[PDB]
Amino acid sequence: SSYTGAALAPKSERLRLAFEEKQKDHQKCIEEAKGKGLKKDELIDACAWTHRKTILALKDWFAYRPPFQDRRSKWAEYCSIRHDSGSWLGWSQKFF
Amino acid sequence: AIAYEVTVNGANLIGAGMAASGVGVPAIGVAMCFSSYMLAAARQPNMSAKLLPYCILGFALSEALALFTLLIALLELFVFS
Amino acid sequence: AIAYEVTVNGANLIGAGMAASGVGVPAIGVAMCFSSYMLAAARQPNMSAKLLPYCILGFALSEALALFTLLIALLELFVFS
Amino acid sequence: AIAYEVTVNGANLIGAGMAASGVGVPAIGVAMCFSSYMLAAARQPNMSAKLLPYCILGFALSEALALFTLLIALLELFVFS
Amino acid sequence: AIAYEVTVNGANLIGAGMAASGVGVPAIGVAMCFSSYMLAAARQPNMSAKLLPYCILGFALSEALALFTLLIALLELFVFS
Amino acid sequence: AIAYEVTVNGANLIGAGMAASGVGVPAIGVAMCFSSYMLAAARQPNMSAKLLPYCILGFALSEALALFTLLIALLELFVFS
Amino acid sequence: AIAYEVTVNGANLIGAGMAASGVGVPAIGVAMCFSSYMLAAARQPNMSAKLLPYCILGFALSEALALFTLLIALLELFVFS
Amino acid sequence: AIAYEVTVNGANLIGAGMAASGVGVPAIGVAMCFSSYMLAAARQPNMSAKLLPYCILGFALSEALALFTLLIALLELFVFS
Amino acid sequence: AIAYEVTVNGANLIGAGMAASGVGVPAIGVAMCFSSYMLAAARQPNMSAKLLPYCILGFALSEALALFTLLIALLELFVFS
Amino acid sequence: AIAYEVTVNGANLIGAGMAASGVGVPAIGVAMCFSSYMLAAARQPNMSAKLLPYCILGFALSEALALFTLLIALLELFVFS
Amino acid sequence: SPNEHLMFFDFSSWLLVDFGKRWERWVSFKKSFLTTTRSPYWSPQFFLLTFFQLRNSNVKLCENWNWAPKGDDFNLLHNSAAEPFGRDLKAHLEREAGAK
Amino acid sequence: NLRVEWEKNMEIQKKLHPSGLWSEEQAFAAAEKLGRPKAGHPMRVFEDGYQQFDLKPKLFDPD
Amino acid sequence: SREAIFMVIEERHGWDNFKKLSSHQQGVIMQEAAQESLLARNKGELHLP
Amino acid sequence: IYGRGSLYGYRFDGEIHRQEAQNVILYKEKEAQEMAVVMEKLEKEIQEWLKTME
Ligand SMILES: CCCCCCCCCCCCO[C@@H]1O[C@H](CO)[C@@H](O[C@H]2O[C@H](CO)[C@@H](O)[C@H](O)[C@H]2O)[C@H](O)[C@H]1O
Ligand SMILES: COCCOCCOCCOc1ccc(C(C)(C)CC(C)(C)C)cc1
Repeated sequence: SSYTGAALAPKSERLRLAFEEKQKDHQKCIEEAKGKGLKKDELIDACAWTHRKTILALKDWFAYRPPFQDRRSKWAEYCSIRHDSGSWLGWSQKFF
Repeated sequence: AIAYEVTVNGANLIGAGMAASGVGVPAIGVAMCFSSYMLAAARQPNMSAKLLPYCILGFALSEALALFTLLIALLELFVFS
Repeated sequence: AIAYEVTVNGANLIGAGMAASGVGVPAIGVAMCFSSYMLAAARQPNMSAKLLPYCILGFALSEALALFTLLIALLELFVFS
Repeated sequence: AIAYEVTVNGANLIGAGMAASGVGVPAIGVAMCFSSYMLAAARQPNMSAKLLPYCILGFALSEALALFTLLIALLELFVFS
Repeated sequence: AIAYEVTVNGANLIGAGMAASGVGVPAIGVAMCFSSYMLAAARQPNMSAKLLPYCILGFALSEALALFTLLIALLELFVFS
Repeated sequence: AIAYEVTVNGANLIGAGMAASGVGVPAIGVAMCFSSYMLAAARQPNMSAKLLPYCILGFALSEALALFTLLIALLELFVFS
Repeated sequence: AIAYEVTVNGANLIGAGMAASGVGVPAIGVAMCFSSYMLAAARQPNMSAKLLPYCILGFALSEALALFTLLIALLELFVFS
Repeated sequence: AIAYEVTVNGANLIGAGMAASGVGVPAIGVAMCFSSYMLAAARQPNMSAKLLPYCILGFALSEALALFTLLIALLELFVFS
Repeated sequence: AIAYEVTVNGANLIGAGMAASGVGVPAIGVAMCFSSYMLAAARQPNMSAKLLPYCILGFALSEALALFTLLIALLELFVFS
Repeated sequence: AIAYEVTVNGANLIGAGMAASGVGVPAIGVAMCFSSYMLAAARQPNMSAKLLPYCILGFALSEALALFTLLIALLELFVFS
Repeated sequence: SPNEHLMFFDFSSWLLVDFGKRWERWVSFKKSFLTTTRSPYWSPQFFLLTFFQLRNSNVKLCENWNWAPKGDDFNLLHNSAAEPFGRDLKAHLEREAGAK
Repeated sequence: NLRVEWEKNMEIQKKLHPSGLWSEEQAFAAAEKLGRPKAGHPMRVFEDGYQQFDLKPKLFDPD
Repeated sequence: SREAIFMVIEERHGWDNFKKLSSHQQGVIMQEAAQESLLARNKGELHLP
Repeated sequence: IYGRGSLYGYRFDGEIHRQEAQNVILYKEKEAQEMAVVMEKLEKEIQEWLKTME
């Protein structure tokens, strides 16, 4: 069967595993270029795609900060609501 | 869970009957225009010339919907396996 | 996933009735055209000659959609396997 | 993919129900056609003689549509397996 | 492709209701004819005798299609296995 | 070919609803007959006594068709397995 | 419990006919507008200019729903696999 | 007893076709309203403006019901997985 | 006999297109009320004020059935799995 | 012969939509009563008081059948499994 | 073809824009303008050119969401897992037996 | 008539693919005959930004 | 021209295979053979012995 | 010439195209010969399963 529910792994672990997968997919391209006997410029033209994918995974990982623990976040956990414990105004803090 | 794709070839035709069944409903609207022109000229013969363009216009429009319905029935068969 | 192609031979014959159901709907429009022309003539006998052309026009042409509603059912059986 | 041909013998009969459902529709145009001749004769008895051909013409075509639908229903069973 | 003939005994009975739904469609044309005769009588009492032959006629032929539609569903059961 | 016979007991009760769908259509013919008798008597009360049999006639014939449809649905269950 | 996902590809082309049956049901209402415009001008030709907006206004709206009914059946095939 | 869950993905579309068949029935009520406005204006031109608010009110909350049906048919596909 | 329970999840949605098909058939009844109001005002202009109380009452309660017919289709989906 | 028992749970929610399709069919006959009341009041406003007892009676008891059709589909779900 | 008539293939090229580099050069141009003009903090120039950027950055660094957005961290479709009893465990043991 | 008869006879004896369908055995045999690469599945549904508007995406699973 | 055409055909393709092919491809190959003979690349483009 | 579409002669005619009818005849004979064996085998298997259980 199937179910609509929560994500299995945390965001940080998900991004970590994605970065590892792109590292593998880039290492394979690099090993293949080395087996073919390509130079630096040809290796660049070969594996620039996987390099950019790895860099984007790294950007996502660096961009995601795990949340800090405090009384407001714990109360939001108890209330089971998506809540930002860094805003005095909510949706208007985006414009204020 | 398990996943069974099924391709029912018989369904190439079951819809064609329904599409064919809906071609005859506009025919009443088709004849409703000529009937209207008939009764209109039967109440005012002199106006028969000025309402004939409306009569031809309405026949085509009512007929077109039946004709539009027909496209699905003919498109359902001669290309789909 | 798995793929089971099926050929439903019964659908060759099921659709025949499905199209056949729509063959009698145009009859109401067809008879309507005459039910108009009668009353129009009873309203004005002298104009009977000018409405007769537009009395057979819609007559046969509503039956034409009935014909294409019937031509599918006859094209459904004696050619398809 | 796998290929299962099936021949459903029960479907020899299902279409006959839908055809029989469509045999009764033209009865409306039948009654509308005799009714129009009735009312037109009540409004003008002297004209009743030359509206009779129009009445029988409309009824015969409408009945033919019913007959064709019924013919499909009866041909569907006594010859097909 | 593999060939599985199947005989569905349940379909012996389904079509009976489907034609049974078509047995009521002429019943409105029945009263359309009788109402036509009634209103033509109120239009002209003196013509009541001359339109009665088209009453019983205009019913029975419309009733005939209601019989055949009813005939099939009753023929559908006590002979078909 | 291989011969698989199936007996669907569920079809005992589906066709009863399929027939039950059509039981309400003759009620419109019933009310049409009575409406015609009412408007005709309001047009000419003297003719009321002459149209009373016709009214009783036009109901019963329409009603009979409904009864036949209803009978099938009740004959479908208490005798069949 | 057990879970069998099935992807019925025949419903891609069944619903096309099921929607196609309804594309003509607006047409009988479409022709009502032009019939009304005809008879209204037959009652008063001088008003035919002031009602003609309401005539065009009455067509494109009544025609629109037919088009919307036609959209789904064409949305059903040329995008879904 | 053993529990066999199934998820029929073809059922995402059958209802969409049925609702699509139902989107057209308000179209005759639109031209019914506008035909009423036409005949009322031809009967009495001076009342052309007082019934124009009702000419708009009759269309708005009539076409809306066509839209609720159409809203289901398009909501039936582009949100359900 | 062995008990094979099946839970068809596709069946959550097919009924929604049927209820949606029944959301349209009140619209003709809705527009009938305003059509009657229009022709009634064209029959008696100054009476238009004392009929409007008897015009909204037929509007809402005809609309009300559509809501309940529309209610099921929305209650069929957003709560059922 | 072998006895395979199946309990289709989705049919419990299919029949909800099936009965839902018939909840709006009365609505035309609900607003028809007030339509007739409007035309009769326009014919003779002094009679408007004598008719409204025979209006509400014909109104509610035309509405009542819709309730009997609606209750089924609502009793179909919150108790049945 | 009709779809070919309902198609627009009159494109010429793809304009590629590094919005990150463009944002960097915009900020550099703002800094260069403010340095060349030697404008104070109370200027409307300085306000318009600095305050909204600082406000949005401060908000995006102050944000401490207990949970990520809707379609990124939950409400996701997941296949049902194998149970430790009944048929799934039997299939698991049969797999272990066949493999070993 | 000649064209469709020949095409039908070849579709019957499986020397030619059926009308509108890509057949696997015939395509692989033709590739082996012409010495060309075999028809693979070059699409990438899990590529970044292909099924973002898809409410029912496809799940990655190492078979 | 027929003599040279069918000489070329029977040398390059064969008379049996040529008869087995279609009339269109037959005519095409005949035209190619006619061009080869009219050209006469081996005689220095000269129809002499 | 205009209807054929070719200026020299017809296409898909010749013994290479006519032989496909005989090839189809032989292929259908072989296919029916194998299908009868397979159907008899499956029918024997099913009659075994039924007469063992039912
Ligand atoms: C002629 C038609 C086109 C006219 C276009 C003119 C648009 C003018 C509006 C510019 C809007 C400024 O909006 C600003 O955009 C930048 C990126 O550009 C966003 O910036 C965001 O993305 C950039 C890179 O993509 C990151 O480096 C940055 O840290 C992040 O905040 C800002 O958060 C937003 O505030
Ligand atoms: C401004 O618009 C108002 C916002 O509308 C909110 C949407 O409606 C509330 C839906 O929220 C849910 C979701 C799921 C459920 C569950 C699954 C718990 C209900 C259930 C078990 C009956 C199916 C209940 C409520």
